Order: sequence, then structure tokens, then C-alpha cells
Amino acid sequence: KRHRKVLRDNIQGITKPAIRRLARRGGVKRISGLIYEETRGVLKVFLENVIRDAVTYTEHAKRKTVTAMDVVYALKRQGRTLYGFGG
Amino acid sequence: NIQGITKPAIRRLARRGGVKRISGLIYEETRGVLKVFLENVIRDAVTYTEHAKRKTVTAMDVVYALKRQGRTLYGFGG
Amino acid sequence: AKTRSSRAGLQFPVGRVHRLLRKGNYSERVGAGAPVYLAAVLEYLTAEILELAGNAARDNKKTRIIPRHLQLAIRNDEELNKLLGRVTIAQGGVLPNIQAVLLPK
Amino acid sequence: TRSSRAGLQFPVGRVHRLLRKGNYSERVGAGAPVYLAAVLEYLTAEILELAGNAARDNKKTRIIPRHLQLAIRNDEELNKLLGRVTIAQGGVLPNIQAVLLPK
Amino acid sequence: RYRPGTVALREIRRYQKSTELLIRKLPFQRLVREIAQDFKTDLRFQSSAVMALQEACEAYLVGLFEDTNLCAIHAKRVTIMPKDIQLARRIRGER
Amino acid sequence: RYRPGTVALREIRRYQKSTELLIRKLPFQRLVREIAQDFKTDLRFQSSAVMALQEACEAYLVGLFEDTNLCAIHAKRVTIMPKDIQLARRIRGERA
Amino acid sequence: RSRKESYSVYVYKVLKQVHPDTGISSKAMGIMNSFVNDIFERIAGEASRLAHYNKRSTITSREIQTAVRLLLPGELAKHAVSEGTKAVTKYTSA
Amino acid sequence: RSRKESYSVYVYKVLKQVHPDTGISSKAMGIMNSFVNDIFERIAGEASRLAHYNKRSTITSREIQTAVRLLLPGELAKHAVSEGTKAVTKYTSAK
DNA sequence: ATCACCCTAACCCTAACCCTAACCCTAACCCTAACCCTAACCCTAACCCTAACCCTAACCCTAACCCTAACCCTAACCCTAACCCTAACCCTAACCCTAACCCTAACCCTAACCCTAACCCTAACCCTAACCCTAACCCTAAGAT
DNA sequence: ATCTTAGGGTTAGGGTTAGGGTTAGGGTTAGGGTTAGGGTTAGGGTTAGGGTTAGGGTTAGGGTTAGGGTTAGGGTTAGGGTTAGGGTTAGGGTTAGGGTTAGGGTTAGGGTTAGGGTTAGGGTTAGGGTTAGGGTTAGGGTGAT
Ligand SMILES: [Mn+2]
Ligand SMILES: [Mn+2]
Ligand SMILES: [Mn+2]
Ligand SMILES: [Mn+2]
Repeated sequence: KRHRKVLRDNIQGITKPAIRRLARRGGVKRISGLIYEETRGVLKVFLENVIRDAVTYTEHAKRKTVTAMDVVYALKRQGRTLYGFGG
Repeated sequence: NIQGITKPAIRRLARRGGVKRISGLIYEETRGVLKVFLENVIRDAVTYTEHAKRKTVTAMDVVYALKRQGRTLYGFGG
Repeated sequence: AKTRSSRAGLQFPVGRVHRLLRKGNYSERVGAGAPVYLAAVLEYLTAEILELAGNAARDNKKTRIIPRHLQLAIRNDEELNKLLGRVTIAQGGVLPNIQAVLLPK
Repeated sequence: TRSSRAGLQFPVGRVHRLLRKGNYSERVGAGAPVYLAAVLEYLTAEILELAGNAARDNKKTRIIPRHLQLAIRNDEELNKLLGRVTIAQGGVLPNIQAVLLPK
Repeated sequence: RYRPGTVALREIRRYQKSTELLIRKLPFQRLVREIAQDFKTDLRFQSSAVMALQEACEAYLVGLFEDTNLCAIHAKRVTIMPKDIQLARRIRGER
Repeated sequence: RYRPGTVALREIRRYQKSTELLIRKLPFQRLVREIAQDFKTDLRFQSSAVMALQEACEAYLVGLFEDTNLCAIHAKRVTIMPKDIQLARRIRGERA
Repeated sequence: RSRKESYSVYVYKVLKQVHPDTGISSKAMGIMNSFVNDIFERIAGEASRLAHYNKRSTITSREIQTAVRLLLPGELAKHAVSEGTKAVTKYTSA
Repeated sequence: RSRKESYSVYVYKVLKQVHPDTGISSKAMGIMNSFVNDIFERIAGEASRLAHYNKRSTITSREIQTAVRLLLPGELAKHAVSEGTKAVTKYTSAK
């Protein structure tokens, strides 16, 4: 009823072992140590660009809840068309 | 006529792209890649011409085909 | 045959496709055979996908096609991959492939 | 004219007709062609501005497609906006890699 | 004690041959709400919308790893470096 | 007599700072009509349609050269090789 | 509440024709539904443009067919243009 | 023959406002005409989709608004959304 | 560096041709008008998202030895760069032929719209079979003796 | 190259979750009557294409020279693989509550429907500035004493 806890530095929640797993799926054998930060940078950019458009859809719909459709329409705008979450 | 796109004409296009050294195998690979590009564009351009029931491929058909290919061209009345 | 789909030998809904073409703002009018042609093209493509997916499901000893089977069918076909090249199948994973230089000597 | 009513050069009446003719929606709001003609007029002015500057730099008075390309690719936003667009007769921005420079 | 390569090659097969997500759902949901907060406050996210974002991200990053790895192999290497991620993004038109 | 890779640097500036086409109009028009005949016969081409195709081609190839050169430099080189054109078109989403 | 449209009835019908023993996940059916919708608007939108370009007010099966020839790959388009012209031909008779 | 529409009258008017001592090539005017047409379609089409997603049957300046925010880069969109809301505001005042 | 070597930009010459100023009339936009419905408002339902408790063992993080991929010099090799001069061929400059595009005139027939109509198909419910999970199971191949 | 050892691949039936069969029901597709405007014939204007002539001269092309880039191979550190253990929070199924989306009822103004009125801008013509093209020049590095 009264407060929202401060959200801060959650790009570190995308751990080095979680980044390692995504490299394995891409067929990566050796992973430099500098990569874990560069990946965090690139992931943050991707998320900003998608969520920014998703929210622009939510705001246009006069809603406070970002729906699965908004994220889908945003992905299609970015040319990263997603199958499975409606539409 | 793919050989009409000479080795010196290919070298000029490499210079605009900021290319210093050009391998000898490149001149043939470029000819391959250019042929693929032309096939894909003209194929769609003609599909537009044929839909319009025409025998002459217009500048607009080439423009519409380029836009379909994601190589949108400005200046040809599009 | 009372439904338009039965008159055309289709499973896909000819009546629904005709309604979506008008209700989707594509043109002023919708021809009589356009929803018929389109429902058939969509029905053909879904059958072409379902075919290769059921095959990937049978290879994996499964009865039911899950999104992995759909991804395996898409990326293993040359045309389906080109058609859905800039598309992401959720829960699809990747095709198993390891580059030759990364292999033990 | 509706363009004079909105303080515009771009045709508010024409844009309104193209919106219903182009099959975008059943109805077209009163302020939509006004907003759009203004956005198109703003962007043309933003381009023409940087293009006239590039023409001024090259000692010319008349902006040719080279001046338009130079204006587009030298901006960060105009380049991102027209990233998958080709200006005919535009040529490239002069740029040579640092490693391909004399030792 | 396995040699350097043997566990990496086992992991690649383990994950390529699988479809489960590789980032934990909660740290990712925090990151999403943090980023969204910085565009508009008082925002709610459908459970599905977050999963749609997570699927999108991982699929992107794995595909980015694919191109990155091809860039390391191009420069006679086996290990992915920032210069490779940068070249893969430069050529992809992300710059 | 100029050193190896000095006339090359002069040529790069000569062409980058220019906009004229780099393929002759007739050999190109022959290639276009040859390719088009292999899709449909009895075809006419508007003068403008051919130029629209030529502009499109060169602009594409120059941009391809840009990425190709970046690939040669990535693998500690100065000369563009087929492996570079292939890596450029592969990551561009033209080749697998 | 609101009603949610779907192509699940037809994806099921078509699945039984091809693999009568094979079943389908709820997620996989979502992927199939997204596929049908994506291709519907890809073809419809391309046909919408062809009509506009040729100053035509109607989308006829002739616009659907050239949209298919433009959008689908070589041998998929051939078989789709076939399967399509057949359904139209059959529809005109009955 | 037929009638050929064009935005040349307005590209000239607007050029005269920013650079009165500056002219324009016949080819450059074609490039400007292609630019106006491309951006017209880009915005109109995006607004057509927004109208549709929200089960609405009308493209209003609110749909043009959000299409501009989605399509135009960061500062360009800020200034376009400004000049757009400006022109609408002014239009409402004068009948 | 210091010396000659090329070349391309810098000015000022005069000419080709296209901007852009011009006129006129066409067709497009604009202010009369009724007229219907989409969107706005207001409600409440009702889900659903948020945050709240609970425990845990999955999964992370941190540092430890060192295996080996990365990157250094250098040396061998020839790939292609520069320079040239014979020569093919692309290029304007120029003409007519007439197939192909498209004007717009009559007239038919397709796709729209309408209400009542029945029939699919959405959804809400229910069981049983696919598949999920963890118990050991041998096979296999990693990598020291 | 033999021999131990830890990997996934496998089997088992436990056992849960899920899909597909099932009901009835709510809305959408189909029916068949009238409607008008896109489109389709028709002829027949006419634009614009390809055809085929010609004269250099710009440019392509083979074959001269050495230059230094690519490549190889060996040796050098040191960087990221792999092991273990102690946290360390992610993930599980809970629990409630109201901010939020939204059915569904009601009214009104926005927008389209019409046309006939002015008015903007397409289509043309044409004189004259801006670019073009050719020369000799200062300007600035290139390659080698
Ligand atoms: Mn914040
Ligand atoms: Mn009828
Ligand atoms: Mn290290
Ligand atoms: Mn409440």
C-alpha cells in the first residue's frame, strides 16, 4: 500500500555462468574474460530498445500494464519477430 | 556478359569502399555476388511488370523490387 | 456443400479469411476467389510445416510436436528457413552445429 | 486553405486525401493530416538545412544529391532514420581506415 | 580432471541439444522492471510479456554468439573477444 | 615509380570524393537484359529502370566492399579475400 | 469476457491428414498460430500494395498469386500457386 | 497523358525559408520527393497498425503522434512531436 | 630532414544547358449540407499482477594450479602493385519505325449491404495417456599409467 | 598403447501434468434480394522504346619490374579452462488485496456522405545564371640523396 523498493544495478543479475550458457548454445568454445561485460552492455541496449517501443505501445493503449502483445509488436518493429506469445 | 563487369571496374568499386589490397580471386567472387543481386532484383521487378500486364519493365517496378529486397532507392520517382 | 471451404476443398476457413481481408484495411473490395486462394496457400504452408515437424517428433520418439520439433523442421528445410529467416520460434533452441576448428585434434 | 490555418507550407488537404485513399483506416481524424504534414515539413526542413550547408561548403549554390548524402551521413539521427535507404548519385562519405595509412 | 576443451565441448552439445532458458527468471525480471522504470514509472508487466522479452533476448544473444564465434574463427582464433562482438554488430547494421 | 599501396590511397580519395558510376553503361545494360530474358522473353526496359538497377548495384557493392575490408582488417590483413566477402554476406543474412 | 479467435481447429485437421498418430503442444499450437497470422498479413499486405500500384480498388486472387510469387521461396511458391489455383478453380465450379 | 503529383512546390517553399540564397538540382528534388513519400508511408502505415491494435476505426493525430515516437530517432522525434503538436494547436484556434 | 618528382587543387578563363521564373487552365481542395455511428463517458466486474508469507538445494562465486591458445619475432615466398602502350570498344550524336502503353467511351456484372439464419467453434469441463522425473543401469571414451 | 573413471544415454515405473475428447452454447458465416461503381471490353491516339548507322579516344588489357604482405614455424608468456566448497538467492507453491483492465449501457459530436464553388499547382515555355570544361598555375607531398 505504501512503497516500491529501489531498483538498482540489476545488469549484474545476468551472471558470468548465465552468459557462458548462451555462448555454448551459439557454439562457443573459448570465452574471453572481457566478454561478460561487453555482453551485458549489448543486452542492455537490446532491452532498452525493445522495452522503449513496448512501453510506447502500452502508453498509446492508455494502459499501465505492458502486455505480451506490446512486447510482440515491439519485437516486430525491431525486426526480431517472435512466435508463440500471441499475434 | 558477366565478364563485361571487368577487373578494373570492380577495382574502382573497391576503392570507393576504402579497399587498399584486392586479391585476384575477389574479381570472380564479386561477379558471382553481383549476378545474385541482379537476379533477385530483376526477378521481382519482372513479377511486378507481369502483374501490371506490361512488356516494359518500368523504373517503378525496379523501385518496388528494391524496396521488397530492403534496398530502398531514392530519386527514381518512387 | 454449404460452407465456402467445402466448395473449394479446403480445411482452412474461406469465410473467415474473406472477413479478415476486409476488416484488416488492405483494399476497398475483396475478390470472390482471393480468400479461397489465400486460405489454400495458408493451408498448404501449414501442412508443409506440420509434415516436417511430425517427422522431427517421430525422430525424437515423441507422439506430440512441441516448439522444438517446429524449429528443427524450419531450420533443416532450405525454403522454410529462408521464409522464416528473421523470425524467432519461442522455446525452439538452436540446430546442433559445432565448427570444425573447435574439434579435438 | 487548411495549411494556412495550421501555419504550414506542406499541403494539409492533400495529406488528408492520401490517408483515406491509401487504405490505412476506415476514418481519418481532423488533426491527423495537420500533425503529419507538419512532421513531413519539419523533416524536409531539417534535411534542406544541412544540405544547403554542405552545398555552401562545396562553393555551390544548387544542392545536388551529393549534398543530400553528405548531410544525411554526417548526422547521427538522419543516418539512422535513412539507414536502409540509398540516395541515387550520392556517393560515399570520405573515410579511409587508420591501418591503411602510410607508415 | 578434464583437459581445457573437453568440458566446453560437452557444454555446447548439452545446451544446443536443449531449449530451456539460460538466464534465471528473477534477476532478468528485475532488470526488465529497472529498465522500464527509467522510461515510465508506475508500470505493471504481464507474466507472459516478461517471458516474451526473455525469449527474444536469449534468441538474439545466441545468434549474436554464432556470428561472434565466426569472427573469432575468421581471425584464426577459438576464443570470442569484444572486437569480434563489435565486428558482428557493425556488419549486422547495429553499429 | 610509386611504392606498393600509394596509388591505391590516391585512387580511394579520387573515388570516395566522387559520385559518377564505376561500371560502363553498355556492358551493364547487356547483363541486365541477359538476366531478365532468363525470367521472361520479349522484355523492354525503361532507360530510367536500367539506371535505377545500376545505381542499386554499385551502392550495394561499395557497401559490401566496406564490410569486406573490415573483415580483412579483422584477420590482421590489408587485402580483401573471398573468405571476407563470404563472412560479410554471411553475417549480413545473405548466406546462412 | 471476450472471445479469442484461433486457427487451432484447422491446424488440428491438417495435422491429422499428414500425421494421424502425431499430436501437438499448447505452445507449439501458439507457434503455428503465429505462423498463420504472420504469413496472412505478409501476403495480404503485399496484395494490398499491388492493387494500389495498379490503381485497382480490389484485391483479387490475381493479387494474392503475385504476392505469393514475391514472398515465398522458389519451390514453396510453385506448390502454393498450384494448391491455390486448384482451390479457386474448384470453388468456381461449385 | 496523366497527371503527375509532387511535393516540389513545398520542398521549394521550405528551402526558401531555411536557405533563401540556395537552390536545388532536378535529381536532388527527386531524392527529396522520394524522402517525403517514404516517410509519409512509414508514419501512415504505423498509425494504421496502432488504430487496428486498439480496435479503433480512425487514425487521429494521437496515432500519428505515437507512430512518430516509434519511427523517428531520439531528438528528431522530440522536435517532430513538438512541431506537430504546435501545428495542430494553431489549427484548432483558427477555423 | 634534403633533394627532384608528380599531380591535383586553385584560380580564372568562356560555353553548354537546366533551373526556375513564367503563363494558363485543370482538376483538386473547400465550405454548403444532412446523417449515422464510433468513440467518449461511466460505471462496475473481475481478473491478475504485486507483494506478502513460507523453506531449500539448486546454482553461483571465489580463488586455486596450470594447460595450452594467444601473439611475439622472423624468415621464406610470391602475390599482386605499379608502369607501360597496343588496341578493342564504350560513348555520345544522330536518325526513323511502330510495337506497346493507355486514353476514356459504353455497359455489363461483380462485390457491397442488408436481415434473419443455422452452424461452426469458443470455452468450460473432465480423464487418462503422453511424458516427466530419479531410481539404477551398462556403455563409452576421457586421459593418466 | 592398457587401464580406471566420470560422462550421457538408457531403462524402469513412479506419478504428475496435460492434451484431446466432450458437452452445450453464442456468435459468425451463409442466404438470397437489391444495389451501384469498379473494371472491362471496345477502338485508336502516341509516347517511347530498340534498331542501326559513325569517329574517335577513353578505357581495357597483356607483361614489364621489384615491393612488402601473406604465410609459416617456433618460442614466449599468461590467460581462461577446470576443480572444489560455502554460502546465497533463485525457485517452489503458498497466501491475500485492490489497482487495473474492461464488459456494456448511454449519448453526442466527429466524421463521412453529397456538390458546386474558388483556387492551388501541374504542364509547358523560355531566357540566363550556374555549372561545365580546358588550361596553366601554385600548392604539397612522394621517393629517394
Ligand atoms: Mn531507475
Ligand atoms: Mn454477387
Ligand atoms: Mn589467466
Ligand atoms: Mn476497485
